[PDB]
Amino acid sequence: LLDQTSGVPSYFSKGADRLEEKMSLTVNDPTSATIYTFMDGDLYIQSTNAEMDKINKVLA
Amino acid sequence: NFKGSPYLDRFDPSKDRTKVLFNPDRPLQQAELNEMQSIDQYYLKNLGDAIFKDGDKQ
Amino acid sequence: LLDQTSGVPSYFSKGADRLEEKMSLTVNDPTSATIYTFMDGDLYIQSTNAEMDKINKVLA
Amino acid sequence: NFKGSPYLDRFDPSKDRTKVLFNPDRPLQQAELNEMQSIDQYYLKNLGDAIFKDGDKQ
Amino acid sequence: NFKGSPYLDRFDPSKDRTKVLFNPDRPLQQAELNEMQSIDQYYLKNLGDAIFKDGDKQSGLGFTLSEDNVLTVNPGYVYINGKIRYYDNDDSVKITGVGKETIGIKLTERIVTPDEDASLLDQTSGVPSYFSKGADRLEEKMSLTVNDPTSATIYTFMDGDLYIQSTNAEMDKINKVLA
Amino acid sequence: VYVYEETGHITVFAHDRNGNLSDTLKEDIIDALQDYRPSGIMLDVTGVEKEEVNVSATVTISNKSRIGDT
Amino acid sequence: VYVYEETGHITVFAHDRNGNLSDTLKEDIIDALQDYRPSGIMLDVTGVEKEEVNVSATVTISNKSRIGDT
Amino acid sequence: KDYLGRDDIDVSVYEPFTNIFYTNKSHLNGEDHLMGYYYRFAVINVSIGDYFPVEIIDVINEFKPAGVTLYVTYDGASTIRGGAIIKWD
Repeated sequence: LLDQTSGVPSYFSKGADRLEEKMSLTVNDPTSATIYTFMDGDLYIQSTNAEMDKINKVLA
Repeated sequence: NFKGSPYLDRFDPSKDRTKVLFNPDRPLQQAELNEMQSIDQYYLKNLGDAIFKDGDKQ
Repeated sequence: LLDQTSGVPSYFSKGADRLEEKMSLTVNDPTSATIYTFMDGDLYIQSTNAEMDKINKVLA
Repeated sequence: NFKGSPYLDRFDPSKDRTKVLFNPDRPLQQAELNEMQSIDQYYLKNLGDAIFKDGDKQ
Repeated sequence: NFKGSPYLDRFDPSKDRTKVLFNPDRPLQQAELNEMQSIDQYYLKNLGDAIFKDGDKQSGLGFTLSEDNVLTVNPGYVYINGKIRYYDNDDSVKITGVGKETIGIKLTERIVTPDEDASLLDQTSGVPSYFSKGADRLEEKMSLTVNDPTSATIYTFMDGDLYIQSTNAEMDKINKVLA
Repeated sequence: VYVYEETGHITVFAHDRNGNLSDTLKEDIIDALQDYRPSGIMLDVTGVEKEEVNVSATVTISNKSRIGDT
Repeated sequence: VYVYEETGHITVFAHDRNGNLSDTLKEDIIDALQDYRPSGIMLDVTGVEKEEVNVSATVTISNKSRIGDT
Repeated sequence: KDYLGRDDIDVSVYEPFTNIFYTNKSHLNGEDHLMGYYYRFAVINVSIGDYFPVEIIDVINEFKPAGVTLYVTYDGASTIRGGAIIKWD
């Protein structure tokens, strides 16, 4: 992230920071965005193609 | 918490402010730069939420 | 909008303006984006869910 | 209109210019910053228009 | 490639970095500015790709074919490469009129500098940076192609006859669900 | 005086007898060190990080008659 | 010593009589250079790129009685 | 001024790292430039208002501190014969 033109640590090298957003997989955390649901180790509902909640609400 | 001391981002949806209009011969506040991308990311989030739901697989 | 970063040379100095776009209600204004239509004080058309004109054309 | 003297917003859709590429050892122009966000907002407007219509309740 | 010396664009999708957080009393870097716009355009491209396809026509683009098989396309909107672009070029490409023939649009990246276009020079009146050089501009123009697999197909012809029609806007992902 | 060295920058910590650095003395130091600093290097002057220590002491004394203000 | 110079960086290639540069000698050189080197500019001390040459020579002698170890 | 035959000539050393564009203090359309190769520390540009041999550069190499890039600028205004303002009327 330092200054690439200089390429060495210096008083002027430091600049802006970066916001990193890594994704991790959970089991039963309610705050996380659910992607799959299981019942006794068996898949509950399938979706063969793209999911779109508002679009599906209109189509229903 | 990007309103904090190091960044001081002034973005808030309630203000209904959509653009940062820079002027010549003035300081370039880092808060202004942060708000510049925060506005765009917020409106992109709104556009995405108007179609998709969290956890929608593509 | 003045710079409120403590201990900098640009403290309290003027900077970039802001474009404020406030939405207001209007009646029989052809320039405004219509949201409702009435006939003799009665609602004309309903929409239970989101409206999407380009999608609506294909679905129609 | 932001093309005037106090802002000099140089964005124009007809020119098909989509990225302001800054170079080192140059002065920084406010018009470049304005165009930097103007491009993104214009293309977001195009993406929204391709789906939604003005006045479409969500 | 913008990762090189003249621009040093530091953006990379794999790093999952979505915001440049500037700090006060530091020397500003042009690479940070480049990455700042790069991120938003990348995520806009992702959002577009989640709906549209590169050959999806939205409106306009009504084609005209002469007796000499010279093809011209009217202006209109089209989704190509992460953005919905307004086509307004007067191309006059012609087809052989035999066999399967496909019409497509190709996007060419070009660099515009102050030397080529003097208007990019700073014109803020009464400042030290007046008429000084500054940032370049990335120009992306669209032109028609025939039987080019790299281009995004918009039309297909068989023996000079239109193969498939599409009255209204095309939306591949939506059409898959609807089908 | 304490000189702290960094790549491309020099910072000078100076103080008077009271541990303070007046603005006039700072300007004098800068003007004197214009001649001294290397070409193409940035020099800065700052005041020493003074730390005033407050001490409250309880002193036990033998001679109780000699207790007094003096 | 060969002083190799760059923008904002100095490299000091130094060697002994045998072409080596021990760590102790490197530290001694650095300590000596503390007084002389410019302030605020990076400096580094490294040994020379010494190349060792092996020589095997076949020599013919006109007077063959002179052949020997000497 | 010693190598040349006179002292009254105008000579000065420019330090471009003073004009590095900082986020806050530097004016946006002001005199400052973005940091890079030229606007960089350990760089100096020497302005000379008089004719000089190229060996003056070597002379500066004897005096300048190690690790600083050197540039020389020749100001032709100072060497104009007489008054440099040109007249039409």
